[PDB]
Amino acid sequence: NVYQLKEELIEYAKSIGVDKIGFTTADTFDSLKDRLILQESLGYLSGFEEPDIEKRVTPKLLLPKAKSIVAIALAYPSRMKDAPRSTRTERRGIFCRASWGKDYHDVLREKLDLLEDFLKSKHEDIRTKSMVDTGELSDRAVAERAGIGFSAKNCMITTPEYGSYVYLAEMITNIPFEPDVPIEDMCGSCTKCLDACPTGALVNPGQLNAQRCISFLTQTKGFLPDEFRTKIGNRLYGCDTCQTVCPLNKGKDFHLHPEMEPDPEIAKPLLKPLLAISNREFKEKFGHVSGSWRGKKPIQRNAILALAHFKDASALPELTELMHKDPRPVIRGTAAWAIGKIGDPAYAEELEKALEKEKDEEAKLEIEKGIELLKASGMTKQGL
Ligand code: B12
Ligand code: SF4
Ligand code: SF4
Ligand SMILES: [Cl-]
Repeated sequence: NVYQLKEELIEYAKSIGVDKIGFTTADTFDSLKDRLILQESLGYLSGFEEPDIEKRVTPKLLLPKAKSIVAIALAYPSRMKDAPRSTRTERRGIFCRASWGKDYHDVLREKLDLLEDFLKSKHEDIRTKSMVDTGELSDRAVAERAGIGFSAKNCMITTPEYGSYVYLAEMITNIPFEPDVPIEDMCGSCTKCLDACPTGALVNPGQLNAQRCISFLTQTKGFLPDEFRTKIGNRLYGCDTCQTVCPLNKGKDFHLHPEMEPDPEIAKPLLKPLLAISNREFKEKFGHVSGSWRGKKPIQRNAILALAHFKDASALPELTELMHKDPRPVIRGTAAWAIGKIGDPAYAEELEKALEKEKDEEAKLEIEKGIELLKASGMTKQGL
């Protein structure tokens, strides 16, 4: 009965493209509660989490009289077909793998909606509540308890067949499905992810200081702290380094969902056209990927930082125009800093001139920083 329904649900899920499906109870996540409070205490959370901790750890609060949670995962591609080369004259930035193709929020919700209708169609007073990423639960906590994957040292839920390259989602129900068993930790004594993290944001095994994580930092709307400006590289959104160095992801490149295929021209886009992209064009080109959810400003800020990283002198005129003309202080200021960082002394005087016209105090500060960078590199070249 409930066993039959469970088997039928699994078969149906597989037929519509769910790559892994698991079951847990709707019991409280007691371990998670203590962890969330500790992470909060340490200042290690991002701010993208649901703020109400009781809601995050109590499925029965979210859906009254809940009895189970159905967890799903879909594998996403880890290699980009026909990836364009970034060259000296044509530098490109990169979106993380979780922002390739159609927004996973839409894809996984579409699958949950099907699973919900499957259950409701039985006409048995079944009630459900679904979420992907933007709901109250910890999707990883659910996935772990449901046997989808294990919690690895890089904080990823990691599956044996698909590695960590999976999107997660879940559906709370009032059906007393027999729960599954958590699976074995496979990390052993490996520390490759912790060693490779460019900022040391993985402060302990399975412990992220999100405030230092490049993935978080790419998504902030203000000025990027200077210490991270030389660590972001050419990343425009997200960071995949603690996954790509992982042995458990070796040879894991799954292309099972056509709409997830990256479009290289937006997944690995030319940086200079991003500096001058209209709101209309951004919405048309980028509007359906997950990495567009904060709008274009952080992407353009990151594009500026990437050009500074490449020391792309050919971008200097456009950065100079941005410094003067962009209505957003974060863009004007970051452009000024980048002009300094790129290191062409022919632009030092225009920085000095811009300083006296800029009225935003934070943008003014960034122009000062850019002037200082040029002074410092000028002195270094002269052995001073
Ligand atoms: C906030 C957020 C972030 C933050 C913080 C991430 C973090 N590690 O906490 C930032 C912006 C940095 C981020 C980055 C990324 N994220 Co994110 N993010 C979320 C979000 C919205 C909540 C995460 C959260 O609550 N974290 C709080 C921590 C404390 O808990 P948790 O990781 O959820 O749960 C684990 C810990 O509590 C741990 N734990 C519990 N008790 C204890 C005890 C001890 C001793 C220890 C050590 C650990 C421990 O076990 C839990 C289960 O694994 C979720 C969606 C959701 N609603 O859950 C997506 C989610 C975690 N993100 C996801 C993705 C894909 C990413 C990126 C890979 C994107 C990218 N390419 O840049 C990176 C990965 C960074 C990393 N190494 O973790 C996926 C991960 C899927 C998977 N297979 O694991 C999720 C589930 C979204 C989804 N539905 O697909 N993200
Ligand atoms: S996503 Fe990048 S910055 Fe964040 S923990 Fe992983 S490797 Fe470090
Ligand atoms: S790199 Fe090593 S320690 Fe890190 S998640 Fe992969 S197997 Fe675990
Ligand atoms: Cl039932």
